[PDB]
Amino acid sequence: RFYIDETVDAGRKSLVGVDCLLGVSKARYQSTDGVVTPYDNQDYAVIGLVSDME
Amino acid sequence: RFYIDETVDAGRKSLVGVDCLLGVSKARYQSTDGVVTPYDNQDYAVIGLVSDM
Amino acid sequence: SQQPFRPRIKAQLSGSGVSGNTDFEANYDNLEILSQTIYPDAFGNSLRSKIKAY
Amino acid sequence: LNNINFNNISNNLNLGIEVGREIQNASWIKSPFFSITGTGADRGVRLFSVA
Amino acid sequence: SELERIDFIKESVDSLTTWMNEERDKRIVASLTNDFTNYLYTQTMNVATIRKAIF
Repeated sequence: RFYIDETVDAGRKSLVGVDCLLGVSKARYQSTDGVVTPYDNQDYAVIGLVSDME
Repeated sequence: RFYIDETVDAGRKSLVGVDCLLGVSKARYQSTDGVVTPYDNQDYAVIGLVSDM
Repeated sequence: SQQPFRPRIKAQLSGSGVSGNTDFEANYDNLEILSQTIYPDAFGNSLRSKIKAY
Repeated sequence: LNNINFNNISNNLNLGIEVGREIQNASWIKSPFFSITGTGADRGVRLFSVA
Repeated sequence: SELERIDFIKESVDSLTTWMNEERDKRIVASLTNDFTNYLYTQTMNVATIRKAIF
């Protein structure tokens, strides 16, 4: 969402702004009770791939 | 230019400003090339008149 | 379209021209143009009012 | 008096600079993450449109 | 603004749009790359490792 205010400094200056409300999380599901499973604290669908830079 | 802002303090105060771009220069011309003239780097239409006070 | 302005003068022609049948190329007169650059300057002042009721 | 003048046309005080109104940006770049994203369940990045 | 012939609203909006795009994508990437529970390391990226990762 954009917010444009042309009334800064009595109208002599202007402010443009941009804003976003977003929930972002890596899919990682916790047990809704005390039972521990293989899915407990694991990246559900992510495997890392680490190498060296050049 | 005049800037009227009736939205100071939730719109309860207002601010009136005045702003101007102005170029002021004592006419003192330079040669656009290497031709030296009497008008070169001299006050075009001003003679000083200094006195004691 | 306010920009740094550049007013120009041309000096007075002060050559002897040509006499009689002589052609102009024997004495060409030199047009000379002098220049100056005028940069703008921003300045202003403002007044803040009291509350509407006052 | 009359020597070789080695100046270039920038020194000519009869010329005025004309600034262009179109300003180029680096907005050509794109990342391949908008295509990964979607509302379907078969998406690397699933969007739950929670009104 | 008018002196330097800069349309500020337009230019500012498109640059802020580019910024918003990059920052949302960086949220996604940062959350995606935080705290790998399962990963493979290799000295150089080869198709052997990609096949191992798919397997």
